[PDB]
Amino acid sequence: KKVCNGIGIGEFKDSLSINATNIKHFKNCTSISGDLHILPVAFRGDSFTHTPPLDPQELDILKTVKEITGFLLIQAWPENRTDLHAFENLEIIRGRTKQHGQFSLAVVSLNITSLGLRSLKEISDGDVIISGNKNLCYANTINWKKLFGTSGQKTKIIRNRGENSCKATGQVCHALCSPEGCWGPEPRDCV
Amino acid sequence: QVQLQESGPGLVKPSQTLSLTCTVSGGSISSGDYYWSWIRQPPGKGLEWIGYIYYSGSTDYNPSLKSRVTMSVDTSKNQFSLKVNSVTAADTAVYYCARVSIFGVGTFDYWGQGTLVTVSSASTKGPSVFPLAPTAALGCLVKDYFPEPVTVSWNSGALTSGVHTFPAVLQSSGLYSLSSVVTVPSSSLGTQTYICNVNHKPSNTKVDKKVEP
Amino acid sequence: EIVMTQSPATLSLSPGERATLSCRASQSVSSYLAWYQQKPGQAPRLLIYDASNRATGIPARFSGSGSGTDFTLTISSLEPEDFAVYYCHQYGSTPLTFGGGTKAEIKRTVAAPSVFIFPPSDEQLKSGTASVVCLLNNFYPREAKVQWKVDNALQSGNSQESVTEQDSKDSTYSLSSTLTLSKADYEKHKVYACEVTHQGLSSPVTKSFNRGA
Ligand SMILES: *[C@@H]1O[C@H](CO)[C@@H](O[C@@H]2O[C@H](CO)[C@@H](O[C@@H]3O[C@H](CO)[C@@H](O)[C@H](O)[C@@H]3O)[C@H](O)[C@H]2NC(C)=O)[C@H](O)[C@H]1NC(C)=O
Ligand SMILES: *[C@@H]1O[C@H](CO)[C@@H](O[C@@H]2O[C@H](CO)[C@@H](O)[C@H](O)[C@H]2NC(C)=O)[C@H](O)[C@H]1NC(C)=O
Ligand SMILES: *[C@@H]1O[C@H](CO)[C@@H](O)[C@H](O)[C@H]1NC(C)=O
Ligand SMILES: *[C@@H]1O[C@H](CO)[C@@H](O)[C@H](O)[C@H]1NC(C)=O
Repeated sequence: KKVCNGIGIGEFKDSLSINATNIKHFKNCTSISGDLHILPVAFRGDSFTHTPPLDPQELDILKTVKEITGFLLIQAWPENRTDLHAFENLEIIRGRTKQHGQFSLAVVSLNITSLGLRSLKEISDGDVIISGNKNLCYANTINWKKLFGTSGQKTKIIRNRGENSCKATGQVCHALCSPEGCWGPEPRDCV
Repeated sequence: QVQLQESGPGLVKPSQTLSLTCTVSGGSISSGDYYWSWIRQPPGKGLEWIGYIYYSGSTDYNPSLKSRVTMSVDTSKNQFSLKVNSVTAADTAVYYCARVSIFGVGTFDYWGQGTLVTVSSASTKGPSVFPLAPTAALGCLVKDYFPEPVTVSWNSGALTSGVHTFPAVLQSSGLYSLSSVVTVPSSSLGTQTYICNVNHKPSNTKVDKKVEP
Repeated sequence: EIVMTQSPATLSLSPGERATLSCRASQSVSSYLAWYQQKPGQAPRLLIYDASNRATGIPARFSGSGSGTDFTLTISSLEPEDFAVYYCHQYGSTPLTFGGGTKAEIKRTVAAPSVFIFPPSDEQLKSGTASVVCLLNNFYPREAKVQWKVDNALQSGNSQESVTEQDSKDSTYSLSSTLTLSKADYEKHKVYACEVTHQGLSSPVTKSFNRGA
């Protein structure tokens, strides 16, 4: 087990986002004491801060993360990729800090088809928001009230791929899946 | 404060491309909190959503426009733009740009003034003013003109009472026609004069037409 | 796409009354629905979001309810300003869609139209075209029927109507129908008639004239 600071805290105090310079420090990090931001500057680079663009392969470094005490904000993501592979092993989001003081998990306008958060089993506080992912299926299948642990939590799934359009293609929970829902089309992606 | 304003040519020819740009104030278009969208409203009809653009370059477009739409951003000037190619009459509409707060209300909260774009191949032409001769009613007919902007007053703008200027109609020739009528006492027909003042700026016309039996 | 249906498309109401606007959805939009207000010439203004939460600066008389496929916008007491078009909007699924619109018009007493007919001016007959205008002045309700008859022959496809907006003073409508013919076809026939039908009239009114008289 290893605890590491999040974006905006400690050595990342003025870091706007996980980027090519600071992603190395998250190696073997199983718990993040703070927030995680993934923004377009990450993959575009930033001249003023002398930050090179991020290699989408290095996002595998976060696979070891199993806990985040703050919130998770993903407003940018490589399009060649179909899901959030890096957060495969993320198990808990406590949301002691929250985006705008409300949201503990935000996915905004990604090319992903599935969330791919297999291990996520609790969201202690804060509201979930999944917005603008025009290819994202399987979202409404899961019962998010089972993950919530605080009263007042609500999910806001809007402007995403219509549930009917997802059904036509065949991108629905697998046969073996139970009513609990599914994170992806594969059985290993099932709750 | 947040303010959106549209700008771009109001007259496009069929099969050509329609270009509009929205200038934002009181905030930076480069932010993860805001979508930037275009909506249009054909005259006398409902609202149609075109698409939105996000600071990460992501976009979403309405399938109803069959891939004829693209949007871009220019964070330098704090603007985002709309291009629609292969336009026909069915693209005539008032185009609005609107913002959305992804983490607030979640829907269009701030709109622009809107701008009218007309898809027509017609060439600018000056209006012909005919008399509608006769409580009695009289008027003058403003026929065969383009583009739409036209005004009509009565006796240098001193009647007003009992005046009706109708919304112009699009004739099959591509030119607009319009009627303006007034109701007056029948006794004053033999004394008072009535002149309708038609003004068409695009063709720079100043007509002063007198109506009488 | 998720189609949003608003019924009825027009509500005749008096100041102080309670208005109830309905909105149906072809598929469930959960609670992700907003209501907008649009006055002529201006852009839509946000009233309600999440089906039930009023936006900042919206009087309390506006309120929303519903979930899934059936929603309702309720106005406790219409004020003079609240006479405009109201759109429901869903932001839960892309593509984003709006309702057809529900207009709120001012209700008033029935008022029969004052019918007039204007023959073509000799000036216009020199250019090879004849326009016959029929004016229905200051009436209510808007539903009016206008038939053109040339020598008892009912006309089709050669006329265009234009209606004004509900008057600010007496809240009445006006309508002008223009029959368009060529100088040749206008000189083939004698009697040109305009037959108006409106609930405020006992029997249909018919104004006419004989060519060259
Ligand atoms: C990408 O990540 C790197 C590493 O986390 C960020 O670099 C850090 O940037 C901040 C802000 O520029 C630096 O702090 C500042 O230092 C200057 C110079 O001493 C000082 O004048 C400021 O008041 C502030 O303290 C920080 O030293 C720097 N760290 C490293 C290791 O380079 C970078 O900002 C991130 N970029 C983006 C776009 O997220
Ligand atoms: C956005 O996501 C879609 C869905 O995965 C991607 O479209 C697929 O692209 C692959 C390319 O290897 C094709 O084999 C698939 O047939 C495509 N699927 C569909 C439904 O079109 C798309 O490539 C993504 N965007 C980008 C820029 O990569
Ligand atoms: C991470 O784990 C490797 C072994 O897999 C180890 O050598 C290294 O010191 C650990 N820490 C970092 C920061 O890589
Ligand atoms: C991801 O996309 C980039 C395109 O810039 C490409 O270099 C890389 O090979 C892609 N990875 C895949 C397809 O696994």
